[PDB]
Amino acid sequence: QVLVPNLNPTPENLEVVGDGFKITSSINLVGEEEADENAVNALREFLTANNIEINSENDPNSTTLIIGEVDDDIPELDEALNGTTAENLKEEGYALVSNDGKIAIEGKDGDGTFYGVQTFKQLVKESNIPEVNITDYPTVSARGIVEGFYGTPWTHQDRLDQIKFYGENKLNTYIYAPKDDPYHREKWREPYPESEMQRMQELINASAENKVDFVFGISPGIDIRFDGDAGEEDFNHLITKAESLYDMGVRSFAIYWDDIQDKSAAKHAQVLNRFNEEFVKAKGDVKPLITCPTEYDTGAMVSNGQPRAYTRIFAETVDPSIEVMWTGPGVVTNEIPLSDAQLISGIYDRNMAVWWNYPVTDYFKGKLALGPMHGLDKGLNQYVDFFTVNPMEHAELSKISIHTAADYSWNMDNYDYDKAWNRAIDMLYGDLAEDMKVFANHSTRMDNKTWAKSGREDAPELRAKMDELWNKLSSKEDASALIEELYGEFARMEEACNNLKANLPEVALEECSRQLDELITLAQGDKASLDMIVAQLNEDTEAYESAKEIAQNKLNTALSSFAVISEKVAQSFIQEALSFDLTLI
Amino acid sequence: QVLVPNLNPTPENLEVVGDGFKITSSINLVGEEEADENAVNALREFLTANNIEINSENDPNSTTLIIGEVDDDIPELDEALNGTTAENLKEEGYALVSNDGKIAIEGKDGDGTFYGVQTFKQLVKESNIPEVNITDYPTVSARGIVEGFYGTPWTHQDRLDQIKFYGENKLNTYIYAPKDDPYHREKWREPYPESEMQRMQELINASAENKVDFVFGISPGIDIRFDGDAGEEDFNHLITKAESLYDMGVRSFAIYWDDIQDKSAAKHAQVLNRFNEEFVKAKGDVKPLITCPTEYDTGAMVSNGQPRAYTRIFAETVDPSIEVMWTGPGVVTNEIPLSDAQLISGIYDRNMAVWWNYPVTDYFKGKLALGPMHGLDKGLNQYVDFFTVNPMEHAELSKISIHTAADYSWNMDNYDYDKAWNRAIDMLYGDLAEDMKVFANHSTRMDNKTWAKSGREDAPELRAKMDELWNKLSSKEDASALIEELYGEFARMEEACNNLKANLPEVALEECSRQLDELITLAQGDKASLDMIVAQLNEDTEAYESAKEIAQNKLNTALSSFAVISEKVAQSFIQEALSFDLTLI
Ligand SMILES: O=C(CCS)N[C@H]1c2nc(CCc3ccccc3)cn2[C@H](CO)[C@@H](O)[C@@H]1O
Ligand SMILES: O=C(CCS)N[C@H]1c2nc(CCc3ccccc3)cn2[C@H](CO)[C@@H](O)[C@@H]1O
Repeated sequence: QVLVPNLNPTPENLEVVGDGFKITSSINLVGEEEADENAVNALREFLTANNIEINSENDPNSTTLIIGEVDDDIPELDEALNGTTAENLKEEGYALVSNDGKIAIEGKDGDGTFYGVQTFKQLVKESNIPEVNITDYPTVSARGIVEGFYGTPWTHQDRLDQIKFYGENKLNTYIYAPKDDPYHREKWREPYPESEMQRMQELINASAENKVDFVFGISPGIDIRFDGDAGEEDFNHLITKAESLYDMGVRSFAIYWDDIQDKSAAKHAQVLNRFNEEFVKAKGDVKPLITCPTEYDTGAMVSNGQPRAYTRIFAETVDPSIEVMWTGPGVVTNEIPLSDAQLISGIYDRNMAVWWNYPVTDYFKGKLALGPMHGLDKGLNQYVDFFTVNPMEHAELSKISIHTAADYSWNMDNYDYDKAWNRAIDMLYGDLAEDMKVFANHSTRMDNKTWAKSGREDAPELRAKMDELWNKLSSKEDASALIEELYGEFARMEEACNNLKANLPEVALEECSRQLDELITLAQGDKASLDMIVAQLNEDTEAYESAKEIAQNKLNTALSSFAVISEKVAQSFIQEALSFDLTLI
Repeated sequence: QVLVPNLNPTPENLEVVGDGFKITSSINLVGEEEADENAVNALREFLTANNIEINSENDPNSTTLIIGEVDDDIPELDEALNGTTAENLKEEGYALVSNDGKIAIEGKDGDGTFYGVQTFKQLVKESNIPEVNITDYPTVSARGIVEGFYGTPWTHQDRLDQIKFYGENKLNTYIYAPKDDPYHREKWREPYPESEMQRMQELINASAENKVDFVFGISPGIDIRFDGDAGEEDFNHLITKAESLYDMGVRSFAIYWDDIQDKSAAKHAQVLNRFNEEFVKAKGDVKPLITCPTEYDTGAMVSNGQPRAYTRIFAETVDPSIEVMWTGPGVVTNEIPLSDAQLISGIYDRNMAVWWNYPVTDYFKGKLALGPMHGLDKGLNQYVDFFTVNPMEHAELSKISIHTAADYSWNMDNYDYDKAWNRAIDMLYGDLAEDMKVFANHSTRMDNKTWAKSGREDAPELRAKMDELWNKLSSKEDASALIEELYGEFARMEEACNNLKANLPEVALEECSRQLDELITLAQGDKASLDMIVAQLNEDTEAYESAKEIAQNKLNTALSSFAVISEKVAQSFIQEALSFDLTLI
């Protein structure tokens, strides 16, 4: 009475200074005319949605809401704040104060005020708001998503929903770069058909409405020509393509050189340099150029602590103001330790950009990647200024992990993966969060068994209970309490998935139904594996064989089926149980 | 210009002193009346079998062979030896010199002469013998096999052949202790039927002829009673059972306490101490008593560098004379480092006996264990004086592993596991050795997925090549030459197994035919995996789908089979290749 709701991202400084209060049926609004337009529209939108009416003329005992920027002439704003302010904060910073009848939102800039509104929306539950002092700002200057995967691109409606979602969670960057949009890569020289041009316009419009930088990516590297008139003809295709998007309102651009056979470092860098001179600077209001080199992970860039030839030449040729992305120690890796960022930053003598390949699943499509940002150093901001994730072709389920990315990039120093994971599912799933937690917990780790691995381990608590079972059984100690307990877990998995099948909204259900079925199967095979152990302990041959065929048939279903989940946990347990000989005397 | 053939075990000191010579069709035998009877019978058997006649009257043109102990009075021996003796060597040591038509075998004791004859037998190839100076003796004084596994016990013929094989490889210990002989454990109180006693007499006799200590094990722990009249009766049952075996010539005995629920250390030890006194000492010619405690691996014996309650009590109570067995840091474990032996040896303050659970496969019967002794500290002899291995229910194929155990325990310091394994297969398989190497190289590592793991990794060099293929393909580099090399390895795996199916003697083929077909299946799936990769590289979609279906069926077949082989190499490669998504374009 009254408690601070789940917030995402976690604000830098939040203090509870009171007991909280109810916001009236209709309110007074001060500052609308000079405040940021986007911020105001997000406020209006929320206020309409929560049945809250705006007064035509001040009343004295309605709740008052004041909104604006530090540069603005609003005396009531300086008053309602009472001490704390956004003057001392970096771009996108804001102060928010809630004190008996008065909510004050002040941004350092228009972005700031918009962000303050988002926090305000998350603060209000039931018309009740807690009494708080807040100053808030991002750790990392550029935070967001690169739609950069292989497979079916996000639908136009998907992206519009993603862009809204980025705004709500203070993500400011969306990179358009679908490997399978023909006009982005395969037919990069060719202009967009009129109908896609108009859909693009809506995206840029929606991006501006949400303080998101729409970055238009192009990948010419498969066949771009570099020398002579063909080099001239090709460079002019790049400029043409860029201009047609610039004319629609695009102010951020990327040229990418990943996943190509050509390794002409000097020529790649020189294309970038010419585009930087003839397009970026010449336009004057365009953000820094973004790129990634053909060598983009530490394994590929560095040999024996020294940069390899391509990287060396690229690093020394590419202009200082161009943003360079890299993926970490590997393309899909467990971790980015600080020493890796330090290494790559020093090779490039600039703050680096990260293209994090998680939750992307294009390389192992059967598994859903449903875990938090995991493995990333909490001091990465020392060498990184731009942090993006590559998501799954499954736009709705990608939100869980994107939600944690939003918390990690905004408030890096206090990021707790486990807490951000739980908060993400809570905020996204409502009355279904506990069940969605059970399911998603078994689907966080990605491993193609060769070059690609990343994510928190699947269901670690349950894994540790399984190990303890084998430990007890092999030590020939009583294990019946732990066995009773594992029945509980396997029955819980199955119930959770069934409830999820019955109650998930279609938008989520269409992306995960097969994996839900997989987990039910594995749970059933897990339970039967228990029956099988109990039978051996009881020396009941009949009951053993009968549980064994069930367990083996469940395992066979799970292995033959497209969906993949819980490989090292629920699936491995069946394998472990079938390989454990308790028939020894 | 000989050369020295393969020898097992590796002699302590061997030196080539010349070019070698051919032994004549007929020879002069000196010392046959005075030297060890068992050594002479072994010698006569070898001569008979290699068409070498013995002169009844001396002939200066014939090769001269001289045999005896240091304690024997023989002038020719001393003369033929010329500087080298067994005088200052330990028990079981011998000297051997072959030089200028002379071969001199001198043992330190009768056991060493026998082993001298054994080295002679390995030295002669087609009447040719290298000219050598040898002094030789074991690192460890008790070396052998404990038949102590669960499963079908070895047949009577099995055991007779093993005992001969132990003789030839200088193994001096055989512990009879099969878990599923009802009279060993299940009905340990009940006497052996007379026909089984006759079978025992032949075992005892064969052991004596081969300098092997036949050790009679009994395991009363499931239900022995300790207190009052009940315990007295059960103690006399142990005496009776041992007496009946002593009466046939058994002079070593073991009483085991493993794999039972009753953890009464003081009682177990009291039983042992009583048996040590009223039986072993009462008899004067019985070797030290052998046991294992209910806590017999370091995880079960120790907590924070200190003994657990059972172990502490057992160690304080059990007589210093008694040999105590332990299995290392776990029951089935990768290694015994020196620090483990030192720890256990300190607790019991005595040199320890080792029960090594490799090549035993009772806990994972589908896999054959065909690797060398691996993981055992080369300095173990400082705290261990007794080394035995627990073999597979498969007697014949156990020989590969046992062969390397003979070399490790006899010549510990110079033991090379790769060399010994290679030598074992060369010596045992003859013309089939190169093919058997290909197959057995895939079947060395034991792993039940949970508590039990031990042995050399399966096909290491092939594993590293597969690793390098994935490292090239995921870096989009040219991998043609390496692909080609892999096609060759896989074809070779198939060729070897097919040649083994057609030409292996039945006694070995009976034990591995399922594992032969399984490796052929995986080899074919491996090939198909390569096909699938090359199709993906060439964008040939239909050849890919065709290869995919084959790779997948071959894996499914192997996974379904009782037979297990090459989990982490040949089998894993298919899973790796199916998960490697190269259709992303
Ligand atoms: O990671 C990058 C650029 C990093 S700044 N590019 C893409 C990329 N390249 C790789 C490794 C090389 C490879 C590509 C396709 C098939 C096999 C290996 C992985 N990935 C990502 C995950 O599959 C894929 O989504 C990306 O589009
Ligand atoms: O190891 C010993 C005494 C070592 S001085 N005893 C035997 C033994 N006990 C265990 C662990 C307890 C266990 C037994 C059956 C099923 C599951 C666990 C393993 N093993 C060996 C490997 O299977 C088995 O061959 C042995 O007969």
